[PDB]
Amino acid sequence: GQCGLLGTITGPPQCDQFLEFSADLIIERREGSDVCYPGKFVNEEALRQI
Amino acid sequence: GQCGLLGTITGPPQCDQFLEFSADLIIERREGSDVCYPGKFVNEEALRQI
Amino acid sequence: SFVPSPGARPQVNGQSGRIDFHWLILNPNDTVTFSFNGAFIAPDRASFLRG
Amino acid sequence: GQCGLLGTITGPPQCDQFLEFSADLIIERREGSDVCYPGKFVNEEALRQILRESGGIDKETMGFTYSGIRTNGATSACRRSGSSFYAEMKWLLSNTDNAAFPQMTKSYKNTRRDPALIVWGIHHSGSTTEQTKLYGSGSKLITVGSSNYQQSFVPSPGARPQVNGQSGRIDFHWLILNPNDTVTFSFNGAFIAPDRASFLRGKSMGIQSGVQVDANCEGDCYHSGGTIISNLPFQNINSRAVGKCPRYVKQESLMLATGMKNVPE
Amino acid sequence: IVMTQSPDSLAVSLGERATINCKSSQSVLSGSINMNYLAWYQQKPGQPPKLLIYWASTRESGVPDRFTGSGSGTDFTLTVSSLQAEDVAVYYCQQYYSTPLTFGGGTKVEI
Amino acid sequence: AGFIENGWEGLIDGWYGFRHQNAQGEGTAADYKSTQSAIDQITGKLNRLIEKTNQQFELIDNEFTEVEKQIGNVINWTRDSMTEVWSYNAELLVAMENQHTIDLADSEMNKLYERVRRQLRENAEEDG
Amino acid sequence: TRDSMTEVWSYNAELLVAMENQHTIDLADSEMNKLYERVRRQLRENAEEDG
Amino acid sequence: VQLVESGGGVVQPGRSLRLSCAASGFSFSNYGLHWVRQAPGKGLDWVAVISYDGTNKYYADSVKGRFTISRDNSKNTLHLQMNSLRAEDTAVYYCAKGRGPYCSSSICYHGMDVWGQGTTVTVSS
Ligand SMILES: *[C@@H]1O[C@H](CO)[C@@H](O)[C@H](O)[C@H]1NC(C)=O
Ligand SMILES: *[C@@H]1O[C@H](CO)[C@@H](O)[C@H](O)[C@H]1NC(C)=O
Ligand SMILES: *[C@@H]1O[C@H](CO)[C@@H](O)[C@H](O)[C@H]1NC(C)=O
Repeated sequence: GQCGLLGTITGPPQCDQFLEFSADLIIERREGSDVCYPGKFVNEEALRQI
Repeated sequence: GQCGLLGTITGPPQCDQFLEFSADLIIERREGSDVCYPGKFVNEEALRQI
Repeated sequence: SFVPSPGARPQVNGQSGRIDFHWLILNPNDTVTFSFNGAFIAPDRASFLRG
Repeated sequence: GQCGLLGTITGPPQCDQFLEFSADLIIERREGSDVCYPGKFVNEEALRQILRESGGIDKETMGFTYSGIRTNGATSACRRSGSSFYAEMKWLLSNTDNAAFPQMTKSYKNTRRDPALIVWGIHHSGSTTEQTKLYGSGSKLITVGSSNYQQSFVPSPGARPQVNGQSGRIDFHWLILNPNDTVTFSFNGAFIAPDRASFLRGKSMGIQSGVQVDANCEGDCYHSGGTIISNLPFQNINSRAVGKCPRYVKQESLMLATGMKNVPE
Repeated sequence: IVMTQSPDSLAVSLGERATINCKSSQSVLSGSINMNYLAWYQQKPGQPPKLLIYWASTRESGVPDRFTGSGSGTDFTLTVSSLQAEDVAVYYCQQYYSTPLTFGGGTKVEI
Repeated sequence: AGFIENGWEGLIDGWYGFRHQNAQGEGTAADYKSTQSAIDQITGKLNRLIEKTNQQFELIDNEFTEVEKQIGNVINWTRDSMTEVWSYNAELLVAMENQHTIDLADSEMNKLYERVRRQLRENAEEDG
Repeated sequence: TRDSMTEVWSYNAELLVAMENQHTIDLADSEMNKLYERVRRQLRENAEEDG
Repeated sequence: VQLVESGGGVVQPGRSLRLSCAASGFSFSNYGLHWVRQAPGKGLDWVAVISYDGTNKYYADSVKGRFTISRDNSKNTLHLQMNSLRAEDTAVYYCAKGRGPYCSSSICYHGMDVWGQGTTVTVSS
């Protein structure tokens, strides 16, 4: 939903629910943001594919 | 010609004529240099493909 | 971000120092801030795609 | 064997016997280590793929003369009988102890008709105190300039895990010089300078296997499981077979009918 | 092991195909490195002999491309494409695959 | 091979043959021309199929030290897509050449059958 | 990637050419057979085949 | 890079002489060192090989058990001790280093990249 895939690693407020989830199907959304404080992950797609 | 595709942005003396152009087909040559003052481009092929 | 690094280089085109051009793509309604203390080749004109 | 492909350029003790080899087939092993002193190769796979198609490597002296500054690097890790260092690299330490490192500027011109391969190193000590002991105080900054390579960098001392008995790490940067292009290393400390430039010999094809070498086949492609000798168009052994041979398929076996559709009585 | 040489000094003029042959009693090429251990040296009169080529095929930086070394298991050749006033010397083939280091008998060149 | 109840098991040397059941007795013989043509066609198909490729691929991924995850996953996905298309092409080729060899055997049988009926105008007729 | 695509396109092209040449030869043979059979169907017993 | 030499001269046969080769401009403790001779008008002849650490020493068959070769990496010098000389030792001696970083490859007795200027010794009879 409003949570991003990388956010589950780091934990913005929108990624509180899915902080240490477990599923065989991970669904990302365009409204999902990865950070609360502004920033960017280096080597972003490698971490996303991991 | 003796201008380069990436030289169209910065504008060396060889790339003044095609500084800001419009075409449905762009043609580059081996003799086309991209810089007058020496130096490289980071993400060179990405900028060239853009 | 990045720091200029002076040093000796071979004479390419009759010049020693090298200028590396970095680039980015701006989305609409977005701004870029250049905060430079020195050694900057500033962009006088921005380039825009046509088609 | 115990030598790595990149180690043939830097020269750890395991890579002594294959420092200046020449072959049309290069075989790497999992136990092969690229480094004696702990470190890493930046843009590693590009250099590995370049060395795979080298046809062997020749070494040419650089003529880099250092006067008044000690150069005999020695480590407790990169060792045979005493403390020493790599083969084709010279560690540029200080004179005797904590002292200023002169702003050296060494230029090497590639006068050969083939593009040279140049590997140099950057030392990050286990602490700032160790860096000052080895090279001196001050923010060291090393520039490497060429007509195609102009990247520079700054060494970053700091604590690291104890890997291979040493704390510091030497990043192994590399470039390729065109013929009658020249390179300039301007370093003011914390440098592992190249001693012998590496030159490509021809065409090879590097594999990464784990089985012992034989000389009994007109083999075409090889992989970690061995050699795929077959005139068949498809194979189902390994999907990463390097060489000119059958192609990988997902089927266990495909049975191509040569005879007629028989019906029994 | 012994490093026998070609016949003696040849009265070859400038710019000719200068061929020097070295014959081996054993095989200096090893199956591990496949680099064919052999060195060639030229010696000026009154000056120490500086190496020309190494591993019988790896040309040095201080010598021109005219000196080409063709190596094999037993037979070895230097071909000099053009001869100048600076190419007159006496030539030696040294093996270093196995002790002892046996130098060649010497092949002086005459312009 | 359609109208025949069952193929003969006592025929070894050739592929297509003849049974006698005449007044002299019972005998089995083997035709030579039709089986030679069939074996020549099928062996030519094998020769144009059994061929090691000329293109010489290179090592793109490292088995021991894993490459960067983005470009490594790109290499893995490209190799998986090429493996899938090569497996599909292999199944397609095997299926269609097995069908063509079966149809070629049927057509060689048919050609021999029609040439035998053409040899004997009204002296003999088929039974089915 | 380009070498693999070139190899698979070359294999697909030679497979294409081989099977459509086979189908063209078989189509010519089938048209010949259809003409022969339609002539023999027009000619009940007034004419007979020769081989 | 170059190597300087000293100790050449006229010595009676069977006597003792000291031959030293000092080096500069490079890492002495790394490269392997070779001693060779050149007879006047004859071909080159190898004498001895020392490794980087000096543990492995190789000698020619004609001087085996007669000479010894020593190096000291601290003083940046290479010694060749002379014992029980004879007549055909009248030759100029070169202390050319071996072309090998720290005794690499399957050999330790490498070639000879650069050579010393040479000192000539001649016995008197
Ligand atoms: C960009 O800003 C202008 C003026 O503030 C506004 O009219 C326009 O809707 C904005 N567009 C987007 C995509 O936010
Ligand atoms: C560099 O030098 C070589 C020989 O000295 C020459 O052949 C070559 O043309 C030179 N480079 C250029 C760009 O001219
Ligand atoms: C890519 O595929 C190979 C085998 O084909 C496999 O061993 C490797 O783990 C794969 N890489 C990734 C990142 O999954």
